Amino acid sequence: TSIMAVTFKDGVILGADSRTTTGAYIANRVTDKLTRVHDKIWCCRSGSAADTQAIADIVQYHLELYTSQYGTPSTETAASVFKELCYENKDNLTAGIIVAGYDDKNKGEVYTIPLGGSVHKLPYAIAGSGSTFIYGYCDKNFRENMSKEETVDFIKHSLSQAIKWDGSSGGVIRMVVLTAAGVERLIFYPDEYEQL
Amino acid sequence: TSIMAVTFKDGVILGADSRTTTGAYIANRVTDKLTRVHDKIWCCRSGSAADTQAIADIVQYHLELYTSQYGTPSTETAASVFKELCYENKDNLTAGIIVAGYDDKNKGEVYTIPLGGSVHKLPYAIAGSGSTFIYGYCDKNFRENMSKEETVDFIKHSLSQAIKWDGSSGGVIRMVVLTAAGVERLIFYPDEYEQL
Amino acid sequence: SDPSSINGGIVVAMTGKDCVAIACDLRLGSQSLGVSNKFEKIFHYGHVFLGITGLATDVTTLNEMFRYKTNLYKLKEERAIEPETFTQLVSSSLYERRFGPYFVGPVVAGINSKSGKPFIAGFDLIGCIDEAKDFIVSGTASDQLFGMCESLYEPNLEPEDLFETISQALLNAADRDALSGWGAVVYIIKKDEVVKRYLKMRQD
Amino acid sequence: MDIILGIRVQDSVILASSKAVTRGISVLKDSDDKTRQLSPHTLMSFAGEAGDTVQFAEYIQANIQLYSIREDYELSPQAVSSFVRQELAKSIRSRRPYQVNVLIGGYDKKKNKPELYQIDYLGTKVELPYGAHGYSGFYTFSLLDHHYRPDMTTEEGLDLLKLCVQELEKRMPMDFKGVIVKIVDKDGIRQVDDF
Amino acid sequence: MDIILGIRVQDSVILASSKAVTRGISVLKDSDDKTRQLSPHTLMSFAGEAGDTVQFAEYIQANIQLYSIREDYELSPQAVSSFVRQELAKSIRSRRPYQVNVLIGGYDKKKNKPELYQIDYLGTKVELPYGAHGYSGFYTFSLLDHHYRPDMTTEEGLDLLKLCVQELEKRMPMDFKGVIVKIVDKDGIRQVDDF
Amino acid sequence: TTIVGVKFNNGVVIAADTRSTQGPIVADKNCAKLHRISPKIWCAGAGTAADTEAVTQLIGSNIELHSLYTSREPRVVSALQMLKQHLFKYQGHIGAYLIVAGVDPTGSHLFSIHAHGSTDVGYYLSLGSGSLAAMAVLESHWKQDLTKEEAIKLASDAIQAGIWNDLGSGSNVDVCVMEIGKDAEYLRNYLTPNVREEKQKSYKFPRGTTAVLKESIVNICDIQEE
Amino acid sequence: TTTLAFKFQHGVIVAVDSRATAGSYISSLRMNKVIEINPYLLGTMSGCAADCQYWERLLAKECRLYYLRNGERISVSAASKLLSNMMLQYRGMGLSMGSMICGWDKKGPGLYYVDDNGTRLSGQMFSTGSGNTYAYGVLDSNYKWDLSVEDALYLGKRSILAAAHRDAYSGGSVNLYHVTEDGWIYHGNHDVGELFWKVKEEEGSFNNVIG
Amino acid sequence: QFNPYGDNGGTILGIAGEDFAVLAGDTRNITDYSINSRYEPKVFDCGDNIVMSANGFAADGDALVKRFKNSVKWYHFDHNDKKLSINSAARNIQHLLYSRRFFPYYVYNIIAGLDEDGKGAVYSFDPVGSYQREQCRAGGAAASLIMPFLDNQVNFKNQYEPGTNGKVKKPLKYLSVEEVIKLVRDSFTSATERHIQVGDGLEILIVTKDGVRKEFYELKRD
Amino acid sequence: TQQPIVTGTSVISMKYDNGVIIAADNLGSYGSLLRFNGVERLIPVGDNTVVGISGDISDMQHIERLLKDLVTENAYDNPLADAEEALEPSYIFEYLATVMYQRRSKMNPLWNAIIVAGVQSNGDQFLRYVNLLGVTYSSPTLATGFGAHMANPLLRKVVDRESDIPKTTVQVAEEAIVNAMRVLYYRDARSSRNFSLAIIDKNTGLTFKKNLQVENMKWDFAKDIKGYGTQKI
Ligand SMILES: *[B]([O])([O])[C]([C][C]([C])[C])[N]C(=O)[C]([C]C1=[C][C]=[C][C]=[C]1)[N]C(=O)C1=[C]N=[C][C]=N1
Ligand SMILES: *[B]([O])([O])[C]([C][C]([C])[C])[N]C(=O)[C]([C]C1=[C][C]=[C][C]=[C]1)[N]C(=O)C1=[C]N=[C][C]=N1
Ligand SMILES: *[B]([O])([O])[C]([C][C]([C])[C])[N]C(=O)[C]([C]C1=[C][C]=[C][C]=[C]1)[N]C(=O)C1=[C]N=[C][C]=N1
Ligand SMILES: *[B]([O])([O])[C]([C][C]([C])[C])[N]C(=O)[C]([C]C1=[C][C]=[C][C]=[C]1)[N]C(=O)C1=[C]N=[C][C]=N1
Ligand SMILES: [Cl-]
Ligand SMILES: [Cl-]
Ligand SMILES: [Mg+2]
Ligand SMILES: [Mg+2]
Ligand SMILES: [Mg+2]
Ligand SMILES: [Mg+2]
Repeated sequence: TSIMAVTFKDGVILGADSRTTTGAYIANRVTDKLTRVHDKIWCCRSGSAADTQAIADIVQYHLELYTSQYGTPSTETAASVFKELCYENKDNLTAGIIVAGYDDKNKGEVYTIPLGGSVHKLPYAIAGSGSTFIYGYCDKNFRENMSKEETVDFIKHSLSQAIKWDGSSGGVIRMVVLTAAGVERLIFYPDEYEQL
Repeated sequence: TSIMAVTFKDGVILGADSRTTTGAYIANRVTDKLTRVHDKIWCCRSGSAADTQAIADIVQYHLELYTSQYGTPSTETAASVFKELCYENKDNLTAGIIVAGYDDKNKGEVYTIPLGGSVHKLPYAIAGSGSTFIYGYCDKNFRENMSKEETVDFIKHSLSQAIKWDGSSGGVIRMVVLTAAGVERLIFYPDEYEQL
Repeated sequence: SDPSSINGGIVVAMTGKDCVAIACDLRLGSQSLGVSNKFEKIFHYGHVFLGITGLATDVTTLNEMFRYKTNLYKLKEERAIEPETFTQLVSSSLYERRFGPYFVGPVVAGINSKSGKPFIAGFDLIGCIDEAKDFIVSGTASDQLFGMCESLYEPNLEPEDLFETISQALLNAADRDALSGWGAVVYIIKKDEVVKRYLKMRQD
Repeated sequence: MDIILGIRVQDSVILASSKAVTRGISVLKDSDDKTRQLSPHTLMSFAGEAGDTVQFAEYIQANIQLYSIREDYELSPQAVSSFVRQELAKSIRSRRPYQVNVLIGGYDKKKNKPELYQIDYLGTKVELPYGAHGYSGFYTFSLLDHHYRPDMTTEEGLDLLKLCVQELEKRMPMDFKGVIVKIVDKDGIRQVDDF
Repeated sequence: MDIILGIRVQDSVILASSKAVTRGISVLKDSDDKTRQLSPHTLMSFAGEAGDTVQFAEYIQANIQLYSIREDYELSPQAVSSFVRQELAKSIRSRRPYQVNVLIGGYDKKKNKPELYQIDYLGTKVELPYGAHGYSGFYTFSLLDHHYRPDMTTEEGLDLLKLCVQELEKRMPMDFKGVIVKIVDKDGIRQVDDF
Repeated sequence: TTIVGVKFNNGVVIAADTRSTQGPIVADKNCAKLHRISPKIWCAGAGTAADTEAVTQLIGSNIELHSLYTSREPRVVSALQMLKQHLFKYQGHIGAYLIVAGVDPTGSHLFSIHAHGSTDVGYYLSLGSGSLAAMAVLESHWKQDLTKEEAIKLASDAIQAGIWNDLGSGSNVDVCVMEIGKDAEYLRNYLTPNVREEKQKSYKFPRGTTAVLKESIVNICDIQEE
Repeated sequence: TTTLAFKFQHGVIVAVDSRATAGSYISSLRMNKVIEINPYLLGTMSGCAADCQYWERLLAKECRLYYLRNGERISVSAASKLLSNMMLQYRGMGLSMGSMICGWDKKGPGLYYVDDNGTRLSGQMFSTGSGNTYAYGVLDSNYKWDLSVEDALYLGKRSILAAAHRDAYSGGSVNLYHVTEDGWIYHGNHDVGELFWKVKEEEGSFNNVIG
Repeated sequence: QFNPYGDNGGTILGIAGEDFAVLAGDTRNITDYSINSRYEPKVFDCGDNIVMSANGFAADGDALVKRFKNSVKWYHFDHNDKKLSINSAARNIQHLLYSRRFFPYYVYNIIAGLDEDGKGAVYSFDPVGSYQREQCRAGGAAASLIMPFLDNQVNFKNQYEPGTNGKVKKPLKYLSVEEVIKLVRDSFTSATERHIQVGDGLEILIVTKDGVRKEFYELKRD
Repeated sequence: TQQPIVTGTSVISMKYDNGVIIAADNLGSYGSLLRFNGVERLIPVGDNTVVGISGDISDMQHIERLLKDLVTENAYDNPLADAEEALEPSYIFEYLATVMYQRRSKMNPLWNAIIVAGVQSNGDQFLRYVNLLGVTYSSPTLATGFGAHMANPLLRKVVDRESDIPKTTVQVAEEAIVNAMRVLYYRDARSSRNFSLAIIDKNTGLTFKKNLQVENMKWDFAKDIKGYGTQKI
C-alpha cells in the first residue's frame, strides 16, 4: 500500500494506490483507499482492510452525530476520534491511517496516525509498505504552498516510484482534492504514471 | 549501512557511510566500508563486518595471486571470485557487497552481489539497510555518462537522505573515485551534507 | 541437571606466614541423596596440592590424569613439579577441552621448594587462572565461602592460627549449603611438614 | 532395570537384585538374573536402560576373562572396579552413552577382605559398606544406617537384607517380583536359592 | 487411583477396588476404600485424579441421599447412573473437569435384578455384565470373556474375581496392595472381610 | 570489564580495570587483563577470561616463532591478522574481545578486534561492559596531537568512568605504554582507588576453638633409603 | 523436610525437622513446622511455607469459631475436612501443602493426612516431605501399638534423625510433641548435630560415619 | 512479552539484641550492570517503634511498605490509638503478602523492633507471606555471603572452648549495640568486596525504648 | 501487554545549586527508521515542573493529556491554584508513579521511562525517575535508556554526591548536559542532532529552550582512517 496526503496553497490533496493483496495474490486491483468520513474530511487507509473499514465507519458515525449537535467538526477533531479508536484498541488492530481535511479557518491540514495510535500533525505525510521507498524523494521534492498542479505532479511522481518498487502497491493512482471550491476526484492509469 | 557505486563518463565512483552498530549502540562512527581488493578494483561492504572483511581479504589474496600469474584481472573476474565465496557459503554468511572497478578497455563497471550470492551488472547500484529510502530518489536522478562533479553530487545527495532516515547509517560520507587518472579518496562531513 | 551441582562439595585454600592451608568437605551425593561421607577432594603430587570440586566422575578422572602427567614430568625433569608450573599444566589441560569441558572447580595450593614462597590458585572449568594472594574458594557454597573468607581472613597468620580461620570459614559455609558437609578435612602445609586434620561437624 | 542392593559384611559381600523385566505395560519375566561373574571372586550386578545393561556387563566380563587368561592371575576387586569406572567415564562423553549403573562385589584373596564398589553411569565410583542405585537407597539406607555393623556375619547380613526388601515391598509403588541374592566370599560365588 | 473391577452375576453385583494410595514415590496407605454407598442398594466405586475422586463421589452421594429423604423412595440403579453420567458430561466442558471414572453396582428391587454400569470421566455410560477402568480391563477381560456366565452364583463370581486379581498381580508392574471386595444384592451392601 | 586504547604523538597506550565476575559475584579483585603478545605488542582483553588469555598466548607463541624465522621484529598487523582469522574460524564461540596495540618498524598502531573476527582502526577505542562509560569520556576529552602524559591521563580517566559507573568493572587500573624507539613500560596497578578500609574487629580465633577428630602426618617425601 | 506422626496406645507422637531451603541454599536452620491450632489439635507443615502457615492458621480461625458456635471442640475428622475443602477451592492454582492433622477427641486419638490435591486420609502412621522414605524405614520396623510414651517419643525423634542425615533438604533440629486426652505436650527442640553424635554412641548406629 | 518484575539488587540485615534491635541495608539501587542511585533509602521508620525494609523488586517493596504504614495508621483509628506490637505487625504483614499469592510482591522483607517485654525482636518474611521471629537475618542479594558469618559470630556456631576439644561449646553471651554495629559494618564491607550489587552506602536504624536512631557509613563505590 | 511502536530515546537530567536541568532530543523513531523529527518530549506542568518522557510516543501523548487534565482539575474550586495550592513536582510525580504501577499491575503498562524535574515551594530541588514497572528512584543525576550508560558517567563527574550540588552552577551544569547530548549523538543510533532543554531555577523560574543543535563536533580525524587493518590506500 502506498498512501499520502499533501497540504498546499488552496487546501489539501490525498493520494493512494489501488492494490489489495492476500500474500502475493492481488485480491482487488481497483481498491478505493481514499475514504470519506465527512464532507471535506477524508482519510487514507493502510494495513488491515477489515480493521480500517470498521474504524472509518465508526468515525463517520461519530462525526455525523457530532454534526447534528455541534455543527461541522474540525479536522483535528476527526483525527482525535480516529486516534481514540486506534490507541485504545491497539492490541487488536493493524491500521495505519492518514487524516486530511479542509476548513475555511484552518485551511488544509494533515494528521498521520501510525500503528501505536499516536497522532502527528504534518505539512505532508506518507504511509504504507511502499512509502519506505520514497522517503528520500518526498523529502527532497516537497515544498510548502505549492499550487494544485504542482501538488498533483508531486503525488503522482511519488506514488509512481512507490508502486514501481513495492509489490504490495499498484494499479491506478487515486487522488482526492479538498479545497473551498469543493471535492474533486482524480484518477491516473498505469500508461500515464509508469513512463514518468 | 548505506552504500552505492555509480558509473560515469570517466569511470566509476564508490560511496558509503561510516556507521557500525551493535543494536542501537554505534560501535564505530568512522568506519571505512570502501575496501580495496586490487589497484583499481574496490568494493562496498554491507551486512556482517566479520563476514565481509574475511571475504574481502580472501578475494584480495586470490586477485594478488591471479596478477602474479596472468596479469591484471578484470572487474568481472573480481566479481566472480566474490560471488563464488558468497554463493557457496550462503548458509553461513551475511554479506551484501557491491564490486566496482576501472579498466581501460571496459572503463567503469559495477556489479552488485546481494545475500543469495547472485550477480547483477548495473549502471549503478545501491545496498544496505539505508538504501531502501532512496530507491525513488536514485531512480529519478540517475543519468548515464554524468561528469565527475555531477556523480559526486548524486552520491552525496543520495547517501545524505539514506543517512537522514536510516538509524543504522550515519557519520561521514566516504567516496572513492576510479578513473584512468588514478585513485582519489573523498570525504564529506555532517555539516556539509545535512544542509542539502 | 546442572553438572556442577549434582554431587555437591566445596574447597577453600588460604595463604599464611610461610605456610598455606587447603580444606574440603567429604560429601558426595546424588542431588538430595547423600551417598558417601568419605569422598576426599584434595590430592597431592609431591608437595603440590590440588583440590577439585564439581562433577565427581571428572574429579576422579582429573586426579588420575594429573597423577599420570606429574609422574612423567618427574621422570624426565628429574625433579618434582612446582605449584607455579603445575598451575599452568592444569590450565593447559582444561582448555584443551574448551568445547567439551570437565565440569570442575580446581584449586592449587603449595609452597615453592626453592623460593619458599606460599602459592595458591583457582580455576574455572576451562582453565582461567585466578592467582590470589589471600584465598581461593570453589564449590556449591562458593558464595558462602566468599563471605566467610572476606570477613575472617587476615594476612600473615601463623600455621596454628590459619588452621582455625580456614576451618571456621569452611564449617559455617557448609552449614548454609544443603549439598556440602558430612565431614571435613584441613591440610596445613609448611616447607617440609604437612599436617592433615579431620574436623568434627554436624552430619545433616 | 529397577532394584540392586549391596552389603559388605565381615567375610563376604552380598548382592540382591530384582527379578522383574517389563515391556510396555506387561511384565515379561519374573526370574531375571541381573548379574555377571567377572572372575571367580568378583561379581557385578547392574541396572539401567534396556539392552545397554547386559551388553555392557558382558563386554566387561569378556575383558576381565581375557586378562585372567593372559596373565594366569585374578585381578583385585579394586583393579576391576577402576577398569569399569574408566569405561563408563569414557562412555559418558560418547555419541551415545551407555546408561548403566553397577555394583561390584568381590573378595580380595590377597588382603582377605570383602569389597563393595558402587559405580553410576557417569563413572562415579565409591567404596562402601552398603550401597544401592536409583530410588532403592531412599527406602533402605535408614535401616542400614541403623542396623549395620562391620563385624556382622553372613547370616546377619541376609536378615538385614530381608528387612530392606520388606520395606521396599511395603513402600515402593512398583512390583519388582522379589530379588535374587548372591554371596561372594573366599570360596567364590554362590546363590541363595531360598529368599 | 488405580484399579476398579465390577461383575454382575445372577443375583448380585460384586465390586473390587485397590487399597493403595501413592504420593510421590511413597505408598501412604494400603487400606483405602475407594467406594461410597449412594443408597441402601446402590454402591459406587471410583478411580481418577487425586482429590477429585472423593469429592465427586461424596457430591453424588449427597444428591442421592437428598432425593431419598425428599421422596421417601430409593432411586433405581438406572436412574442413579443417568444422574451421574449427566454430572460428568456437564463436567467435561467445564473450566476444570473432574477427572473421575466410576462403576455403579446396584440391585433393582422393583425388577429383582442386579445391574452394573460403567461410566468414564467424559460421561460415557454402558451397562455391562462385567467392567473395569484404565488398564485393568487389558489384563482381566480375556478371563471374564472365557469364564463368565449370567447364571453364576455369588461364590462363583468371587472365584472368577480372585483369578482376575491373581492375573493382575502377576502381569501388572504396579503393586496395588490387594483389593477390597463388596457385594450388592437384595439384602443390601456387605463387605467380604477375607480376600 | 573496561578496556581502552589511546594513540598519541610518538606511540600508543592501553589500559584496563582488574575485575572478574561470574553473575553478580566477583571472582578476582585484581585480575590482569593486559597481555603481552610480543615485547612491544600488547593487547587488552574483554569477554571470556580463559579465551582472551589462550588466544593471546597462542598468537604470541606463533608470533615469536615468526620473528625468529624472518629475523625481524613482529608487527601489529601480523598479530591482528592471525587473531582475526583464528576468531573468525570459531565463529564467535571463542569469546575474546581485544584491543591490540603496539610499535614496530612500520610505526605505532591501535586496533580493536571482536569475537566474530571483525577488526577496527582508530585513535581511541573501548571494549567491554563499561565501554560506554569509557567512550563517553573519550568522546568528551580526546583531541589530535596528544602527548604521552595527556594520553595516559585520558586512558586512566576512561577506565575510572567504567570502574565507578559499571558494575561489571572495578578495583584498579592497569596501563601499558608503547612508545616508538623505547622499551614498552607495563604499569601494573597504575591507580589504586579502591583499597578496603580497616575492619572494625579482628576475627582471629582462640587456638582450640575448632573440634578435631583425627590428626596425621602426610608423607610428601619420596621413598627413603635404608 | 521430614515430618511424621503416628497413633499409639498412649495417644499420638508428632515429630518434624526444622530446615528450610531456597534451592541449595539453607535459608532457615530453625523453622517451626508445627502449628498449635488448639490445646488438643496439631498441624504439621511440608511444602510451601507460606501456604502451610496461611491455610493452617486460617483452619485455626475456623476451628475456633466452631467452638464458639457449638460450645464444644471440633473433631480431628471435621478439622481435616475443612482444610481439604479449602485446598479444593484453589484446585490446580499451584498451592503446595502437605500436612497431618493430629489430635485427641471423643473417638480417642485422631490422625489425618491432607495435601494440596484435597486428599484426606485417616491412618495410624504418616510421614511427609522430601525425607519421608527414610523415616518410614525406621518407623515400619520399630512401631508397635504397645509402645511406652518414652520409647514412642524416641522412635519419632530417631526417625527424623535418619532422614535429616541422608536427605540434604532435611535437618537443623527436631521438634517433638505428644498428644494426650489432656492436650498436646511439647517435648523440646533437639539439635541434630548434637543428637546425631549422642545417638551414634549410645545406640551404636551410624557405624559407617566417623566420630 | 511484558515482564512485570525486575531486580533492583540491594541487601539487608536485621539483628536482635537483648534490649535493642538493628535493621541495616545498603543504599545502592541498580538494574543489570548500571547504577540508578548511590543513595536510595531502603529501611523505613513505620511508626510505633517499628522499622521495615522490603528488599528485591523496588516497586513492590515501596508498595508494601506504603501499605503497612497505612495499616498502622488505620490500626490507631480503629482501636483507640493502641500501639501496634511487633508480633501483631508481623501477622498483619503476612496477610498483606498473601493477598497477592497469585501475583506476589517480589520482595524479601524484614521488620525489627521490641517485643511487649522490652526485648529485641526481628521478624523475617518470604515473598508469599511465610514469616518467623529470629535473632539474626540477612536478606537480599548478598544474603548467602553474610548469614554464615552471623551464624559464626552471633550464635557462635562451630565454636568450642579451648582445651576441651569439641566437648564444651562456646557459651551464648549477649551482644551490645556497639558490638552488633561492628558485625554489621564488617558484614557489608565484606559483601561489598565480593558482590557487585552491594556498595555505595550503608544505612543502619537502631531501635530502643528511647526510639529510632539512624547511622550512616560510606561503602566502596565501584 | 504490548510492544512499543513509535519511540523516543534518552532523557537526561541533573541537579545544580539553585535548581534542575533536563533535556531530550526531538526524534520519534519507528524501529530503525528515524520517522518523526519534530517531537517534543519535555512537557512543562505549570511554571515549576518539567516532565521528560522516553519510550512509546502514543503512551507519552496519553500522559501529556493526563497532566493537562490534572492542571484543569486542580484549579476547580481552588482560589489558591496559582499560589499556595498550585501543583508541586512531588504531587505530579507521585500521581504518575501511581498510574505507572497500577498499569503494570493490570499487565497493560505505559511503555515509558519518565523523569520529573522541578523545584518545590520551599526552593528544594526535585528530581525523580519512574518507568513502566512502577520502579522509582532519585539521584543527583538521572537518565533513561542510553543516557543511563553514557550521560550519567559524565554528569556524575560534575555532581558525584549530594555535597557537590551547592558547588555546581547553572553554567557548568548546562555545559555538562549539552556535552552529554553531543556524546549521545555520536553513539546512539536512535538519536537526533535537534533537542530541547529546560531549566527550572528557584530564582529565575522556568526557562524552556527549543530548537537546540549539537555543535562543535569532531569528525576531521576520520580522513586518516583507512581500511580495517592492513589497507594503506
Ligand atoms: B495495503 O497493502 O496496506 C492494503 C491497504 C488496505 C486498506 C486495502 N492492505 C492489504 O492489502 C492487506 C494486507 C496487507 C498488505 C501489506 C501491508 C499490510 C497489510 N490485505 C487485506 O486486508 C486483505 C486482503 N485480502 C482479503 C481481505 N483483506
Ligand atoms: B551496515 O549496517 O550494514 C554495517 C556494515 C559493516 C560492513 C560495517 N554492518 C553493521 O553495522 C553490523 C550490524 C548490522 C546492521 C545493519 C544491517 C546488517 C548488520 N554490525 C557488525 O557487523 C558489527 C557490530 N559490532 C561489532 C562487530 N560487528
Ligand atoms: B570482563 O567482564 O569482560 C571480564 C574480562 C576477563 C578477560 C577478565 N570477563 C569476565 O570477568 C568473565 C565474565 C563472564 C562470565 C561468564 C561467562 C563468560 C564471561 N568471567 C570469566 O571468564 C570468569 C568467570 N569465573 C572465573 C574465572 N573467569
Ligand atoms: B520442606 O522442605 O518441605 C520445607 C517445609 C516448609 C514448611 C519450611 N519447605 C522448604 O524448604 C521449601 C523448599 C522445598 C524444599 C524441598 C521440598 C519442598 C520445598 N522452601 C520454602 O518454603 C521457603 C520459603 N521461604 C524462604 C525459603 N524457603
Ligand atoms: Cl479496502
Ligand atoms: Cl568494517
Ligand atoms: Mg507494484
Ligand atoms: Mg466407559
Ligand atoms: Mg541432611
Ligand atoms: Mg563498578
